[PDB]
Amino acid sequence: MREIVHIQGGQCGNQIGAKFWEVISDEHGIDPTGTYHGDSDLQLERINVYYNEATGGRYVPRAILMDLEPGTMDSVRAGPFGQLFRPDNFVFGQTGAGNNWAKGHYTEGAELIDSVLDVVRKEAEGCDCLQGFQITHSLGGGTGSGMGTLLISKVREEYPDRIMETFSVVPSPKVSDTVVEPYNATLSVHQLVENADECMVIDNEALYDICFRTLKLTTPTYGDLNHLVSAAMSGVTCCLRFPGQLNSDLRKLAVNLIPFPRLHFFMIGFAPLTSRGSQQYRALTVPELTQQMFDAKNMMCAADPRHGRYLTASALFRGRMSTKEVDEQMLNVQNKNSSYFVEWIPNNIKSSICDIPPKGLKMAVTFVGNSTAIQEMFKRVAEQFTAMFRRKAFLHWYTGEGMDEMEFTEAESNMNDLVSEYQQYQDATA
Amino acid sequence: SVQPRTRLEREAMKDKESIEKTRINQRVKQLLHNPDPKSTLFIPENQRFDKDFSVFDKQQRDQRFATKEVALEKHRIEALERESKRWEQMENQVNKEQVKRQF
Amino acid sequence: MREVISIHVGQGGIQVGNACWELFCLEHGIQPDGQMPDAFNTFFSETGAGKHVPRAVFLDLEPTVIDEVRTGTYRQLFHPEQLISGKEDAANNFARGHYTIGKEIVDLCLDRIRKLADNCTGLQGFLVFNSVGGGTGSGLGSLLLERLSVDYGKKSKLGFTIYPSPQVSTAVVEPYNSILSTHSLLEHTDVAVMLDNEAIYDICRRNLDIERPTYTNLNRLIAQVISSLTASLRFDGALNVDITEFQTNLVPYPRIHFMLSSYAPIISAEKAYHEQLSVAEITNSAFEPANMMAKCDPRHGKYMACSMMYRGDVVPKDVNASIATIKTKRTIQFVDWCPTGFKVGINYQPPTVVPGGDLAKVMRAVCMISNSTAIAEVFSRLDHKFDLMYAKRAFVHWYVGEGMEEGEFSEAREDLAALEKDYEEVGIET
Amino acid sequence: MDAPPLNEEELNQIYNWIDGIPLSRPKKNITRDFADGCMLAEVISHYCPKLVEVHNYSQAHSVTQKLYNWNTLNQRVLKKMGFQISKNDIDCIINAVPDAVERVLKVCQIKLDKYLDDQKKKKDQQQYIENAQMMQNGNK
Ligand SMILES: Nc1nc2c(ncn2[C@@H]2O[C@H](COP(=O)(O)OP(=O)(O)OP(=O)(O)O)[C@@H](O)[C@H]2O)c(=O)[nH]1
Ligand SMILES: Nc1nc2c(ncn2[C@@H]2O[C@H](COP(=O)(O)OP(=O)(O)O)[C@@H](O)[C@H]2O)c(=O)[nH]1
Ligand SMILES: [Mg+2]
Repeated sequence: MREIVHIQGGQCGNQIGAKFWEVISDEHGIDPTGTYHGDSDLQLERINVYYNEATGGRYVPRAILMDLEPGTMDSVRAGPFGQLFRPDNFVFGQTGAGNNWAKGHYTEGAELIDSVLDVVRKEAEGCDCLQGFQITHSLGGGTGSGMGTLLISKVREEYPDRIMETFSVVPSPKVSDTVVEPYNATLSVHQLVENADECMVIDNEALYDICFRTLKLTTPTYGDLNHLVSAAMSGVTCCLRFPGQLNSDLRKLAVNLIPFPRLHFFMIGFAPLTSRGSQQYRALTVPELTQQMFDAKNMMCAADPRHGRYLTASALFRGRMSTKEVDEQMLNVQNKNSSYFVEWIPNNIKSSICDIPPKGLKMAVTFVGNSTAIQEMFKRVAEQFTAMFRRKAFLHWYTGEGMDEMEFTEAESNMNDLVSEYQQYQDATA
Repeated sequence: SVQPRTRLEREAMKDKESIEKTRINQRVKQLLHNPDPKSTLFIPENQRFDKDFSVFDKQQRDQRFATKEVALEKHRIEALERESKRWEQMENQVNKEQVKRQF
Repeated sequence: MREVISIHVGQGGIQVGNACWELFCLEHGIQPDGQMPDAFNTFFSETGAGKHVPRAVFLDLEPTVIDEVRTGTYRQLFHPEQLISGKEDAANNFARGHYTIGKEIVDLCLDRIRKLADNCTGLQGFLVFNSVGGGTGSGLGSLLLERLSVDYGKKSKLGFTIYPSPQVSTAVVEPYNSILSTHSLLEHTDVAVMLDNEAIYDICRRNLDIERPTYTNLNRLIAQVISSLTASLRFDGALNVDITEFQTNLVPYPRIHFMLSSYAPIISAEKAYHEQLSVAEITNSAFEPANMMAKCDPRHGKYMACSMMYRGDVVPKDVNASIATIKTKRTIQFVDWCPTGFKVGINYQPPTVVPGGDLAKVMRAVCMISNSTAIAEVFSRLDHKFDLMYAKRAFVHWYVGEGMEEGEFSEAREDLAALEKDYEEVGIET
Repeated sequence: MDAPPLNEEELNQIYNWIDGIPLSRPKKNITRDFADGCMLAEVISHYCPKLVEVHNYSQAHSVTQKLYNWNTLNQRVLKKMGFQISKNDIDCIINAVPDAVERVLKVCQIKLDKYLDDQKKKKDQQQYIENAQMMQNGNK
């Protein structure tokens, strides 16, 4: 019951899913052949959340994979746990977008999306009670940031009451791999605010910083960043698949973390994270988890959370632990940092406990906090956008496929209005 | 109780320079899911599913109390041992005085 | 020929119902399978040959807790189709569980209530348990109380609500639905007992000497209080008290029926037997402000009426000799228009111990239910918390979009202001 | 409340005013004897017995209980007299900082006299209205 379907688009989203599904399968004891080989009874009670049942007793994820080029899905199939995905759900084009948002949203993405919407509708109509959808995509690419966001609007138009999740990677100015990143980032943020019920920003720069400083491993690769993102993704829905002292589905988090409908851009972090050589030194206790949870360097975004004030915060503890300690520590982390918490909403931290810890760990915490410090990312994105747009650089590529500069002006104005009205509440006082 | 043996046992000291001699003689990371067996963090996969802080805490609490109880009996016994020696020594002193007088 | 029906709604309600139903089964000698290997009739019913069925119903929209109940050791006890379960949780939204999804479930619950009531011949009244700071709990409790008040009329209903702590909180939006539910049950419930978690945490820490308590330890104390309250209906006693003999002794006026409880003694077996536990010392401990079961200071207000239950080998003359001592003390003062304020009950059955629990076995115990003027502080602080966020209309869109009108928030505020004015008007001397 | 330091004449007036009040305990050191807030509650109760429940203020040596007594007095009593003590001034009083209590006593004296005058005017006005209504009902 109350299950969700997985939809991913683009190369970055496909690579994120290729590790997210591996993590989920390892958590539930599903072999790469789809056969259950788990140890505990609880591993099968709520498997309908992510997995479907077919004849022969094997399980198949309800994931939908879409891209405008076939290479990435032809590569993910040969990887481990690549056989679980149903071949029918693979939809792809023969041309690609070339990191051009217009091509992936107006000319090419519009004709292809009917086929993927057909299978999306097939998956949603069938399921017992829908909880919602979760979306993984990147804002630094053309086909992803175009087709995914248009699909968001199409899904929202047909299921207005369901919940919608988006895990979005925004292009940081530090590690830049594409010159046309500001254009399709700014165009995508315009559409994303209007339809997504929840959005979670993730930055490659913050992932590299975490890998270099906390884990202290010499050579980070995309596999480590994907693993961290996958652990963070799994931590959110853990209590929906396992029993606990205070169950809290996604809708309950939506109620408690979004004060106003347009303020739904969160930054997350996962604890504990320790190096291989120091994993024996540390002792896992609730104070040790909560001190690392609120650490500024532990956030999955380069945004500095002590440059603003938290509107609200959430924590999803895992493992068996006493609730009194959790509540007193949450109170203590809020009394010692009163300057960084907005004062006109008292008791702005939500907590939840799940009795099933991750495989290999005795305690774990997932942190989701809505803070005013996120304005800095939109500020720098808009700064680069307005630095590049004033000369109409690279504009002809977009304008040759039916798009105009008016949609750029409206997007810039709406993004600046969002930036302004997000900080409006930072200076608000009672 | 500071203590030394007889003169013969030390046998190093009659104008020793051995001590001087000794100085001359010297001239996609996967560590999250794979914490070390030694570490506190590692909970066995088989035991991953006991879900009750209640029962577990009660057994743990009982054990934490018991160590303190044995420790208390032992430290008190040490206290008793210094005092016993002093009581014995005073009694011994009287016996000894008595012994020399009889000699 | 005397019966009572207990209603459990929400996660907290079900988790305290489990706690009370181990205790009752243990106290009446019934095995977890429901089979005995004439006092049971108050809580149970005979099936003709063999097992006993509790006169209780479990309600929740979120299926996890009920599924946990239906697989534990008590799977054989409860009737299979009185554990009403939903599919979609209200997610801490009060408007959801009062207007959207609770209405489709409330009819089945009312049918079950009728089917249980037709069996009873001497129905004393109803008991209801619900944690107030949640969507489904508060909303469904309000709706059930409103339906029962008109279906049955003058039958007595008792509410063991758990209000949020002064500063410790698990959610961020619980003041809104707490205020709305207080509005709903102000004019619909005959008795309401205060049960916030912080006071019971302090009790456990100070007396039971547990530094890491969980919810089960709290629920066991609540279950003991319930058993002490209802012992007089199913055991022989020198001075009996019935449920219907409350509004004539503790409720001076129809509006004022919120009172706070206390229990004594609370002590562990490691140091219980070193002291004699006389009746005087336990009745002194029960009146200590630090042993209140709700985090309120009785020294800040007058007393109106005290109803306090004994059980064990206590003799009435020793009770009178201790009531005199309390009347003597200068730190406890009663209201002017109440010369005598004590109602005393004496029962012979000593409290029963649950194996593996915290409390030890004792021959004397005291449970007090006291109505005092100092309770207005919790209303004032909840009102202050509510006003801070209602000034900017925060989180209101999550309620307006679930069918509730805009003006519904204001009238709850007006009723709380009226209640606070009434409490001040009553406490002044003539 | 940034009140100027009191001169010696004003200090003597405050001490003579406080000595004119039959308090439950003999005064030896005003700065220490008022640090628990109990004596200020008694001082206000002498003039306004319905305004102050003196039994809510227990004698206190601990900072926590002194702070509870002062916060309770400030919110329930002083606020009704149309003034409040700042947290910093409460912290100075509980620590027996010189001149801290004397400044608060001066402000309390002035606010008490004003409060008593305003209560008298309300009674005189209410008595006038009641007398005027009785004269209209005698004609009916
Ligand atoms: N005393 C006690 N309080 C509890 C317990 N569980 C939850 N609560 C309280 O309940 C409040 C929230 O309501 P819940 O009972 O957890 O959830 P609910 O009533 O089912 O409402 P939903 O969130 O819509 O499911 C929290 O603030 C807790 O303080 C418990 O086991 N014992
Ligand atoms: N975490 C992670 N990020 C990736 C990976 N591959 C690419 N990216 C990011 O995705 C961005 C490029 O997106 P792109 O591949 O053009 O998306 P597309 O246009 O939808 O195919 C780069 O800035 C990378 O930082 C990966 O394997 N893991
Ligand atoms: Mg719930």
